[PDB]
Amino acid sequence: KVYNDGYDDDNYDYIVKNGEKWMDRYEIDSLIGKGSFGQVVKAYDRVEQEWVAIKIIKNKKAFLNQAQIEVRLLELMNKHDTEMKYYIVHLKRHFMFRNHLCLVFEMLSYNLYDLLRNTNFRGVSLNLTRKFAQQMCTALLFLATPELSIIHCDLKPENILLCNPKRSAIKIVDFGSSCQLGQRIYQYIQSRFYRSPEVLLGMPYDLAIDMWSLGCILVEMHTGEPLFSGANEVDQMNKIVEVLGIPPAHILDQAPKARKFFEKLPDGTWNLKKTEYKPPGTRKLHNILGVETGGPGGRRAGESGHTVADYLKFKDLILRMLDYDPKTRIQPYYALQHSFFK
Ligand SMILES: CC(=O)Nc1nc2ccc(Cl)cc2s1
Repeated sequence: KVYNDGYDDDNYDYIVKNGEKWMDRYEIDSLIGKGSFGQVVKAYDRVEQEWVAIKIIKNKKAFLNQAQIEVRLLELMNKHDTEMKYYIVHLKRHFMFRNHLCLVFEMLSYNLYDLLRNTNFRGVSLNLTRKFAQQMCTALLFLATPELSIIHCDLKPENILLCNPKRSAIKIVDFGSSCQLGQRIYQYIQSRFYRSPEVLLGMPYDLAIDMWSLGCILVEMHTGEPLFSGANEVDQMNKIVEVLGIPPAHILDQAPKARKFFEKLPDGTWNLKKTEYKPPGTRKLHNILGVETGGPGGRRAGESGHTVADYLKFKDLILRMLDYDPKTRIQPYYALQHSFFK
């Protein structure tokens, strides 16, 4: 019957009530978020006199331990910011309340998935996509800081939030799936639509998997639709191949899961296994983006900053983000120097 003296539910989530007042400080307004970790609530902090977002972790050793790993990375990041110029969500403090670890974040506005939805999945402009792209690239540069070397490991539109609904400043949230660069412990990582080829191929990975995810995200922000909407891993890889061609032989020769997707011919060349799909490399990004045809579905014809020349810069940057080879794939520092950002 009763769990944690009536405070927790079946899933070990704290049962939130509007109007409750924790620690004579936080006035709970409403539930704004939910996930495997627990819940997120909007609350007014009476001491600092501002709204905050409190992430209430479930009352279970597994989720507690995961969330203390998130706390450690956040404090490590926020210790190399202070001025907050690098677009990571800011952890203010944490405390235990009725056996739930609570992380107090600055309160943010809508996420980029909500934006897509608000466009009816037709996308936002190239100008706004540039602004998100610039900030995300600066965030990834920050994460690559040697003493950090953090992989967010689950970048996707819903994990990118606007600071303010009338402005274009963004913050990355949810470092619960994140770890630093080390020996490979985990293999089933990233969200499928944004999952890198190295990961699909069971290969070793580094910070470059975040850059792959970013390429995918940026095209989606402009088209309204995911670049690669795989219903499973095989379909995911096939959708990547349609656009980018068969992965290079030197990669696939080292891939433990090569044969999940491809097959080695007697001459050492690799083709797709049949299971539907356009031939490899024939769903070109140039055409997906509508470089010469007025953008996605022609919806940006005549709009300023949407000329052929503007689109070719965007296209060229994304292809450098979607490089098959993680060692050749563009890095944050050089991405910021791309002509797309002039
Ligand atoms: C949901 C909303 O309108 N604002 C939000 N703001 C935040 C800030 C931190 C975290 Cl982890 C989640 C959220 S959700």
